[PDB]
Amino acid sequence: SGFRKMAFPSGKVEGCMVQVTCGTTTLNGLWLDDVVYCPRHVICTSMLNPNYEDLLIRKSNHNFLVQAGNVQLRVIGHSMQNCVLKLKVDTANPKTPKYKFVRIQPGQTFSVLACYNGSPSGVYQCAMRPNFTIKGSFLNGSCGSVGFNIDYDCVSFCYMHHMELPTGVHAGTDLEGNFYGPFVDRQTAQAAGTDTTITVNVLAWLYAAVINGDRWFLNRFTTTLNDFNLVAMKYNYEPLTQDHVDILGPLSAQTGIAVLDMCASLKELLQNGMNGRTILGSALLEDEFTPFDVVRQCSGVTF
Amino acid sequence: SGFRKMAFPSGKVEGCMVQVTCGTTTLNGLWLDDVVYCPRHVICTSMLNPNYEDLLIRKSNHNFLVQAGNVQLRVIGHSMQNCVLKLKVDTANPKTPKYKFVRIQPGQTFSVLACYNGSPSGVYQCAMRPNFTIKGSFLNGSCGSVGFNIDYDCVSFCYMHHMELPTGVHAGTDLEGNFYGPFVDRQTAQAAGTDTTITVNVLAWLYAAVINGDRWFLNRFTTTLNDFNLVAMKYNYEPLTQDHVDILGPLSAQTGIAVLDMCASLKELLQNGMNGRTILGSALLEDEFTPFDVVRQCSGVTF
Ligand SMILES: *[C@](O)(C(=O)NCc1ccccc1)[C@H](C[C@@H]1CCNC1=O)NC(=O)[C@H](CC1CC1)n1cccc(NC(=O)OC(C)(C)C)c1=O
Ligand SMILES: *[C@](O)(C(=O)NCc1ccccc1)[C@H](C[C@@H]1CCNC1=O)NC(=O)[C@H](CC1CC1)n1cccc(NC(=O)OC(C)(C)C)c1=O
Repeated sequence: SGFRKMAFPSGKVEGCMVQVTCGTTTLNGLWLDDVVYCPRHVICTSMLNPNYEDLLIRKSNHNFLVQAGNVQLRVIGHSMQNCVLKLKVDTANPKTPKYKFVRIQPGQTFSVLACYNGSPSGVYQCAMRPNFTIKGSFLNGSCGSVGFNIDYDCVSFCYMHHMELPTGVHAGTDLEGNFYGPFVDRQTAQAAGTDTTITVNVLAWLYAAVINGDRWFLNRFTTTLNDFNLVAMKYNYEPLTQDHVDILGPLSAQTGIAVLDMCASLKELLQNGMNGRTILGSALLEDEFTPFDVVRQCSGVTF
Repeated sequence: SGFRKMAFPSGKVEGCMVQVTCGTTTLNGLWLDDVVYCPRHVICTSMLNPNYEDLLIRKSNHNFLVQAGNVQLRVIGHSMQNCVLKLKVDTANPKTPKYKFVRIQPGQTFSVLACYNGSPSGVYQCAMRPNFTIKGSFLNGSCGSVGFNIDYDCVSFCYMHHMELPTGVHAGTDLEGNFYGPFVDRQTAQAAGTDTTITVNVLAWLYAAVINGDRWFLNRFTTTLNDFNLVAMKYNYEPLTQDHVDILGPLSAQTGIAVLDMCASLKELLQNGMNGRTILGSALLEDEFTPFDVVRQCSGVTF
């Protein structure tokens, strides 16, 4: 038993991490087969309004210093993939895992391997927020650090780090170089929109608390999907859908507590607070665990 | 910027993890050079009051099934090291990192690589509590999962998992097989003692909040080490020492806030609560970040 914010084991990703330098700019790259992926802004030098097309036409293969430990990698081709650069190199990464590029949805979680100069510093879990930001831990040099999920032996890469927004939250792309959210890889006035609480996740985490013997917030009441959503909206909670109710099925079954019964507990925590009590060691309602995360950790699925 | 519960990259440990079976009992082992370490209780079968000396005398090398992926490992020697078993095997782990066995102190943090059947499931950070338990996430089969720190390229192994106590907290040994706390690898009446809050860690985390621009709890007041400890004791907080004050030095310098000034903020949070506000996204005072953890993550030290 017990319930922790758990990241995927990072080894498979650590073996893909390289350093990419243009001029005085160093950041991280991801080396899979004979390609290195990094943020295209590695090629910026002065950048309120740069033209990346121009900047990339003016680069040559030999301008890109790529380092895998010591072993320098020779770049033999380059191309822009939206906001990512694909650096074709002369050698296929022998440590390349089974992998795929997947875009995630707001509410889904992934592990981040925070890297500096191609070197892994640490691993943590976060969620894609409803406003397409992530609440990460990123300093100067973390650009190109990636977010990922693991299923069996297969790494699903879902995020590459690009920037910090004024509120201290983070924005990036999928590995096809397409931004999550209305953000651009330029210095502009851009700010995170208003964020909401991921309702289905809070419900998953209340199920986790029950599976772990934290039961104090449970009540005999049930509510309707509509009367619940009436209260949720009031507190800046995402609407809950029949699809969400269906996804919470396995946890409903494991605990024998109907989803709409748990929604009655959530409505009451939203109206009355926790009255100086905690749930799974937290004094606030946690929303960065998906239904899958709770099943994975309360069942002991390995990779 | 940002501040997250960050684990060490786990790759170096993932390559050491093996499966160990005696009879119907399977758990995890740690394979370094030509030795596999696991909990000695792998040899129990019926165990209110077993004699392990007897149990081990009656085992043979061929009774121990050791599996590194598929590749079965041939056991050519065995011996008991306190509550750990050392299984001498015919082949040195080619993935053996630079490593050492270090015992940690209550208040210190480490990463856990939770494993099932020799396979890594996930990685999270926790602290050795003042009562020598850890608040982990462990199910049937997690025994032999290890706790570790990384410095440069060197893995300091500090914990091996053995059991869950009645309150849903976890107990284990160092890698020399010596228990943390007054616990034994038998079924008995044993329970965690009363736990305390790790004061020096709460202060480190308030420094982290300041470095991240969370400043609302700061005040113009200072307090004495003695008048602080008078309030702390009242709230089940560990006493703070001049050594603790000296360890918080670098964070004092970085923020220009004297330790005893921060203690005035902590005294006020203890007497008045947070008044429905949060610090680094928490509604309670966090005590599982060491001064080192805050410097490591607010400076971007890699491994
Ligand atoms: C990324 O470029 C990076 O890590 N680059 C390598 C590097 C940078 C600086 C010094 C040495 C090496 C960073 C990652 C950032 C740094 C701070 N935290 C992060 O997550 N990304 C940027 O600096 C990013 C590049 C833009 C997308 C093309 N960028 C540029 C300019 C401004 C900001 N942010 C900003 O102004 O935020 C506030 C909070 C307002 C200070 C930015 O992220
Ligand atoms: C460990 O032995 C293990 O993982 N063994 C392999 C295995 C066990 C069961 C089924 C298949 C394979 C476990 C780890 C435990 C399991 C649950 N959470 C954990 O952290 N350790 C034990 O089971 C431990 C062995 C004792 C030290 C020699 N043990 C034995 C008996 C009782 C308990 N705990 C217990 O009763 O806790 C409560 C909360 C009271 C149920 C125990 O941990």
